[PDB]
Amino acid sequence: KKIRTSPTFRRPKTLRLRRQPKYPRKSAPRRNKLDHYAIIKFPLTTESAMKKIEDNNTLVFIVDVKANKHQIKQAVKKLYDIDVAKVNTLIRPDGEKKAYVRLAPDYDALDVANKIGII
Amino acid sequence: KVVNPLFEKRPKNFGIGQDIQPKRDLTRFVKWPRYIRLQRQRAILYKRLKVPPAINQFTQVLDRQTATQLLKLAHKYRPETKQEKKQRLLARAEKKAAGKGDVPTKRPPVLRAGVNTVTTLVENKKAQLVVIAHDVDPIELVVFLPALCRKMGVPYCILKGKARLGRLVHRKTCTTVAFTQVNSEDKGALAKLVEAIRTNYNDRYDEIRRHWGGNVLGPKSVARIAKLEKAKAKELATKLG
Amino acid sequence: DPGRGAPLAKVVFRDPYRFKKRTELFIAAEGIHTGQFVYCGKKAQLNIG
Amino acid sequence: GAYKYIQELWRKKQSDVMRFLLRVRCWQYRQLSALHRAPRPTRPDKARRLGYKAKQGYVIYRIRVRRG
Amino acid sequence: VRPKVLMRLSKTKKHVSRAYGGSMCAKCVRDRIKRAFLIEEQKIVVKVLKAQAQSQK
RNA sequence: CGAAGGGACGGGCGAUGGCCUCCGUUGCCCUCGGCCGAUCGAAAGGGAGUCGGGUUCAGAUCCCCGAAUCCGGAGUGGCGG
RNA sequence: GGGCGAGCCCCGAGGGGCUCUCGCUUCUGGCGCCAAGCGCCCGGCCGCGCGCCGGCCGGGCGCGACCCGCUCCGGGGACAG
Repeated sequence: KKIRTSPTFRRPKTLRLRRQPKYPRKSAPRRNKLDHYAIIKFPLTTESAMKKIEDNNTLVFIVDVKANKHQIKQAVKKLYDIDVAKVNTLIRPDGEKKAYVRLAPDYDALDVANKIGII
Repeated sequence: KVVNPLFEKRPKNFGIGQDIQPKRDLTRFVKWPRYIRLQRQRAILYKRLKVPPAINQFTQVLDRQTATQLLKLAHKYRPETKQEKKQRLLARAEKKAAGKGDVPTKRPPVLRAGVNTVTTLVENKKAQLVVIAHDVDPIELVVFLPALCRKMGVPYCILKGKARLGRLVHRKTCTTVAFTQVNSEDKGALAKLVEAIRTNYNDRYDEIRRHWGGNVLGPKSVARIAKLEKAKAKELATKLG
Repeated sequence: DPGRGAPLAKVVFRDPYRFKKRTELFIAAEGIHTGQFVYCGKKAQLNIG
Repeated sequence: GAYKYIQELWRKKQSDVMRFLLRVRCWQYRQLSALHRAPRPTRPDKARRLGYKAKQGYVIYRIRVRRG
Repeated sequence: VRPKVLMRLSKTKKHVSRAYGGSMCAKCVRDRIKRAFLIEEQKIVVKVLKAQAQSQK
């Protein structure tokens, strides 16, 4: 009673199951080695970066190479509880990544920079 | 009333160049896979080539209604089942010292399933009836057994399928089934089936062993030859006769 | 057609089985114009193209 | 048992019963690929003499080799 | 405009309010109306002369 | 010389989720289905959408100021028409 | 099977055997798919209540689209190779 409408035979859609492993392959998940402390190495005391602070209301940091603009923005929020308007990154010709994190206008750059230790 | 004149027919014309073709059955023209196409024409090669009578003998299979009584009589003699060996072993386990018995009395007769078991007890004339499956995909396992049972005087029958012959034993396939011993009240029931099988396989053995099979062409080719025969008949049947 | 000395006629047929228009690459006979009906089959009549 | 007759039948390869069987098999294996698995041995007694036992883990394959 | 700019354009800016609008020129769409109509009338003419052939012969 | 689709609309069965009213989730069944084959291949080919001023010792259609524009999302649709 | 079919013979002008012709497209640069109709069953609501009764809502099957077969169709083929 069932006819073959098409002249081409196609492989039937067979049922396939998912993974029910009897044991995990690795014993434990790997700990995050790209946490909020390994992503922020140290800021800059450069007078070129110093001038950017009170003028552009920003902050300058050396950031780990495997970072991301979403993680760098979340990192400075986690450490020094300051909100970020935008985060701006570049890779220096020495191997590492530099970030120009822009603050919101409601906070002051040089006020929080004294809490960092740089002046 | 009930009818409404807004229901016209507007039929579809399925002609050449007319309205489009419907979704009819196309089973003849499906591009089948390699494994389907191989096995379908493999049975055709079993009808094209001149199959030898030692292999063609398995095309003459026991008929339908006699196969029921062969299986009905074998149903009460089937080999015993897993966990019933343990039911049999445990039942005789207490009897050692429970009711003063060593259990030496009797083992009930059962069938035989392997080709090596059957052939040993056919050479020694311990067989009374041999059942042979025809669809063994190496045919070389059972070719001499139809020929060997004739000389030893053991009746042999050919049955459809190793599946239902593999259902008497508790397995998948079973090529051979041989009756060694039966009970006294089933001896008369086995005897009425022995003579019916001998007159079909053993007694007319000279007919089977020189009976070639095959040489059957395709219906597309046979009808072309039959068209030539009737055209030759149409040309010269009324001119003289 | 570049590299060929003969023009090609773009003939469009309708598939008599499924609803699509089938495009073909016919070598144009001398006298073939656009919009001219071209027949294809055993019962077709006898003329150019 | 039956293993002795299957051995001695296979030695009469020129006989017409075996020419039909060798014709059907060589036609069948030519339509398949150059290397694929067989589920059960075509020659059971020859496999057992070379060390094959019908138990779990004993696998057989079939390979086409070009003549010449 | 460039074809990927067509996403931000409005519906009325991409076609014209007419049958076969925005993809068929006004000269030929009305000629297709008077092409399809005359075939259907001729097919009625042929089948009437086909019907008298059934009745007469 | 190939069983080369893992996709989708609608319906039925059952379930969980959030105020199991509603919407959403996945499994099976019916149904539809091609498109010429994985993939790579242009910083001068195609390719939606940023410009003006100012600012550095050395970067600025990228930083600041001011004006826009493109894409994706939105369940309760955020509002009006 | 089926008929506009070319007709012949027998013929009761209903019709049977014989050769062949179609599963019904040539005037135009238009459209054509995801079935209409028929028949047989199934479920829910309401009124008659004798319910294969009637009205509404929602489905299945077959004909429509004849049946059976063993190579997908052809072209070679015991030669090619």
